[PDB]
Order: sequence, then C-alpha cells, then structure tokens
Amino acid sequence: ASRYWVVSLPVQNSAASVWNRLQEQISKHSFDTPLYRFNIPNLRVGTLDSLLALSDDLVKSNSFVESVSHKIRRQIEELERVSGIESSSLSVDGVPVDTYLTRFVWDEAKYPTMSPLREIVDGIHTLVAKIEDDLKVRVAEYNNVRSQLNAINRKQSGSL
Amino acid sequence: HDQESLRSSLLQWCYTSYGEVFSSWMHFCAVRVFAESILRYGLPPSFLACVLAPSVKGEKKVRSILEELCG
Amino acid sequence: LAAEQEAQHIVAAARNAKMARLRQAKEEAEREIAEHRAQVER
Amino acid sequence: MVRFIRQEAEEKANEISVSAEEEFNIEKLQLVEAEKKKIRQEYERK
Amino acid sequence: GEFFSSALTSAAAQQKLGFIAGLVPREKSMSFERMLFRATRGNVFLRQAVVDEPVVDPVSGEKMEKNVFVVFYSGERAKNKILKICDAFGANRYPFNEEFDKQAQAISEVSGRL
Repeated sequence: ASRYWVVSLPVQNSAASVWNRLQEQISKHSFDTPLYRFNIPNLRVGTLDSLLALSDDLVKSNSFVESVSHKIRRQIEELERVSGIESSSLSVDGVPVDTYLTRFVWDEAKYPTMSPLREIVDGIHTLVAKIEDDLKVRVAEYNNVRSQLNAINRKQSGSL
Repeated sequence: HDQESLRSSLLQWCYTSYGEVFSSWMHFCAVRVFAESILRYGLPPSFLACVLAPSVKGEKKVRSILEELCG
Repeated sequence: LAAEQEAQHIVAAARNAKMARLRQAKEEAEREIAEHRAQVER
Repeated sequence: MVRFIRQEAEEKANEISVSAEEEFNIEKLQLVEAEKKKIRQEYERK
Repeated sequence: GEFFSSALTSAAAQQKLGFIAGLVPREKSMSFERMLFRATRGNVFLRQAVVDEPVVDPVSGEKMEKNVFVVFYSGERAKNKILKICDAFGANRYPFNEEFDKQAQAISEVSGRL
C-alpha cells in the first residue's frame, strides 16, 4: 500500500497564501495539489517533558502504523479475494480518502479520550495493536485454510 | 471450498479490519498533527499542515513555499 | 527567566497551602463529630 | 514557549491540590464515621 | 561562567529547565541548530564559544578547536537527547556551578590544578 505522506507544519507555520488558507483557496489549487486538512485540537496538551515523551513515542506509533499497513496490504491482497473493500468500504474514521485526509475528526472519543493526549495516544496505539492482532488472527486462519487447501486431491487422479 | 470462502468471507472480515486499521492510521495522523504543532510551536494543539499523496512537483512547490520552516 | 519563575515558589506555595485545606477538613470533621456527640448525649 | 510551560505547571499544581483536598474531605468523612461508630459504642456501654 | 551572564540573558529574552553545561566544538554549530530540532524545539537559548584557544581534550593534551558551551535543556525528557548531543560533540565538556562567581572560581581552581 502507501506509507505515511502527511506534511509537517503548525498553525503558525502555514505554507498557504494565508494562515487560514491551508484548508482552501491556497496556491495548491493552481498546482492541483490534493492537500487538504481541518483542525481538530484535543482538550489539553502536556508539558514540555510530556511533549518530548510523545515525540519519542511517535517513532513507535509510526512503526506500528507501518506494520498495520503492511499487514493490510499483504494478507488481504495475497488471498486474491479480500481486496474487494474499496476506499469507501475501508473509509478512515467513517470518511473516504477524499474526506478522511481532509479532516482530523478521528480524534473523537473512539480511539482517544478527547482529553490530554499524553496517554490517549498510547491508548489509541494499543487499540490499533489489538486491531492488527485481529487481522493477524484472520491471516493465520487463512493460512490454516490454505493448509486445508491443496489436500489429498493434490495427488494423482487414479491408477498411479 | 472452505478455504475459498475464508478468503472471501473471513478475509472479508479481514478487509473490514483493514478499514478499521485505516481509521486508526487516520487517528494517528491526527495525533501527529498535534505532535508536530508541539514540536515546532507552542504546547496547545494547533496545526495548519495538510495530508495527501501528491506528485513530486506538488511536493517540491509546497517545500518551496514552506522553506521559511525548512528542516 | 519566566519559566524559572513559573517553576519557582509560586507553585510550592499552593502545595504547602494544601495543608490549610486539610486543616479545614479536619476542623469541619471535628465540628460535625462534636455536634453528633452533643446530639446523642442530649 | 515558556509561558505555555508556565500554564501547564500551574494547571498540574492546581489539579493536584484540588484532588488532595477532595481526598482529605473523603478522609474526614471516614473519620467522622469512625467517631460516630465509637460514640455509639460508648453510648451503648453507658 | 561566561554563559552565566550571556546564556541567562538569552534565556530571559527568549522566555523549569535543565542545565546543558558542557562543550560544543567550533564545527558543532550545525549540529546545535540543524540537528536536535525535536528536543530544542527552538525555544531554548544557548551561549557558545568559537574555540578562541585550543582546548585540551579531557584525557588528551593535544587539544583541538574544542569550544565549550552552556545551554538550557527543555526538561529531563529533552535533556536525555541533549546529553547524547553533547557526547556527540566530544569537546572539553565539564559542568559548572550556576552562579557566575562560583563557576569562575571552579575554572580558576581547575586551571591551577592543571
């Protein structure tokens, strides 16, 4: 599949024509750039030490996201019958890739707690790990089924 | 036949779990927006970046625009 | 600097003054206990 | 920068103090419950 | 001790923080700014020398352009990476007292011992 491709810029460092022009009316329209975003801040933020700890844990979070992406792109596609879930069917946070990447509404109470995210990030990471574990269980079931496949019928067709 | 069904029905649940993982990745990107905001700005979460999969030319133009905060 | 003044005695003052709230809780507890004791004695 | 760190330190100190005060109030409620129990015991003895 | 009046003023102008006292060679200017962006975050202040004289290594008298510097750490979590950055600098690094007079006295005592 596709790895992470999000840009990095705070509110005070918008690259558009105006500070609020990042969402729309930016020069990216002239270049046909598909960039889109919508603010969704948390209830509160941690201290400087908490910020540094979150930055350190972001590496592990990205590694887990990459592992989940690799599992989803490999196990489903290799079966030649599981890749039928399109972007709308596999919509992120209930919105397709057109709208999922244009907003951060996934920060609601489902994976995080809509609260200081120092531990909410870890909780969401644990939830994603559980989802990936379920996907791995499904992949193991598919492997056992393939073991059931290529059964005694794989031998000769008789008189051999 | 059971293996084919699992690749079509159980693996349909696997594809649903893949969509859930995509939702989790969207949440991770939302968290990373605030992480970058804290890293390169004040503590409260506030970001004006964007997330997409653009071409090389578009990314180069975005980098040229944002060179005021280059890495 | 400003951060040093923020992490200065400004917060430790409230940390120590929490003992005042604890003392107020103890005082109200004693008052309630004394009132109940007076009522039951009466 | 430093002002944001100032707010976080004050907010953490304020929340900790409020939690400590609530815990002290709960401890006081338990203390008055114990005092009422022992007062009942001594009244029964009398 | 020089930073006790320079780095302190820089931090006051830019404003709990850690002490990043130590050293950073004349070639460590890029690593102090281009690198360690996650930890410093641009809100910290630092005072550094240009290695005006060849500073002897902590275990070698051959010396080099090992300028010494003192900075502010953005908490212990960021100080963990700041210590690694200072170790990567590999100059004549040694912590000193916060007070300018005490730091100068320590420098004089170390020079006399040397």
